[PDB]
Amino acid sequence: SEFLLEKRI
Amino acid sequence: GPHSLRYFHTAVSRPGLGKPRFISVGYVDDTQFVRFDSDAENPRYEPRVRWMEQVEPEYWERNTQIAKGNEQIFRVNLRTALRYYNQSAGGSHTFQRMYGCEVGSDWRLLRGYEQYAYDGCDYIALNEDLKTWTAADMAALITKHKWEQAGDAERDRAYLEGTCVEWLRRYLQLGNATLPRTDSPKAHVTRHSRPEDKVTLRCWALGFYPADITLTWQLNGEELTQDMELVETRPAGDGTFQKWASVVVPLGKEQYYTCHVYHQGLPEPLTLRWE
Amino acid sequence: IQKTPQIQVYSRHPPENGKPNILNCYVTQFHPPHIEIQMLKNGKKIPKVEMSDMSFSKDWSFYILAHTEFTPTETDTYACRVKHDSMAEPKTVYWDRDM
Repeated sequence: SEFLLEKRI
Repeated sequence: GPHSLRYFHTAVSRPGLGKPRFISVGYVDDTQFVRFDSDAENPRYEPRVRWMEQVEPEYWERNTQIAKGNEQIFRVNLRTALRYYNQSAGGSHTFQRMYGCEVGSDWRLLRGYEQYAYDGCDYIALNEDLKTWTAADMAALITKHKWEQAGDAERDRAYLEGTCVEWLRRYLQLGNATLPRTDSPKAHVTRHSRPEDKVTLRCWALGFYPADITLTWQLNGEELTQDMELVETRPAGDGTFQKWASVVVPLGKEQYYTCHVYHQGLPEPLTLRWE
Repeated sequence: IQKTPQIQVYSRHPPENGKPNILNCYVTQFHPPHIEIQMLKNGKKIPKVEMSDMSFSKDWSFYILAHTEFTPTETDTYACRVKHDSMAEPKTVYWDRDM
């Protein structure tokens, strides 16, 4: 399973 | 033996034509196992192999809502990239992002990944220690800092070192009776009567895995110094691969040229020749 | 920053003339993702061409593998046309059983 990105560039 | 779990995100902006198109796709080794593509009715995470059909239905609901999240998050990385590179809407820019675990001859992370590309060029890259960053230019430098001060690699590190490796072990089990095992190349040499007093000896290799192979032609035992056509290793589709190498030689002199296959699945390096 | 498609048409199993098989079309090293891939037969399209989902490699270069069931007879020529914004001239690779 994937995960939910918690960083944005 | 060594394996991996790798997911590839791709977002493309398309102004005038509505919102950006997001596409996630999973891969156990080189075999693809899942997908998500916003170009859809009511998009959702779907399998891409008969083996993924056996997982708990809670699995899909999770990855559907997670990917919808990331999709919405990649719309933000795109409009933010516009502000940084001082670009402008109207145009099409795309984001790529490969993240995932790599395991060796044991169930323990060998290398982890988390890297972004913008318009066909590296942008940012979690380094091998999983707590430092690499930026390609000065725009990505502004991201590196945001991530460094916050400590945002703590979340990737935690997924990659953990959850990621557990799930590769899960998927290599589920799909153990299908996923390509290391397989040895089957090799032969055809010849093709090429215009003007010289035949084309082509050398083949078929039904192997992994894709990493070496084909070479030698004249009289030593390195070649004419030329040879060499097409890149290519997917058969059944999970194995295909490459050929072809040198052009004069009629009658075909016995002095030997093809040379080199593959991990061959215990001894192969040497072929016409007939 | 645009990059150009690299087409490669080939059979999956050794093409014995008369026996069912699978034709492949392998467009690589291109950018951006937006591409059309239609496989052909004497000029007219094949109605069920299955395509691989938009993925890429280590160096970021995109990848698609379109495929379809075909039976290679005496002649009836097969092919792969490819539309892209990397080139306003659609490249047309034809199939060759020797390659």
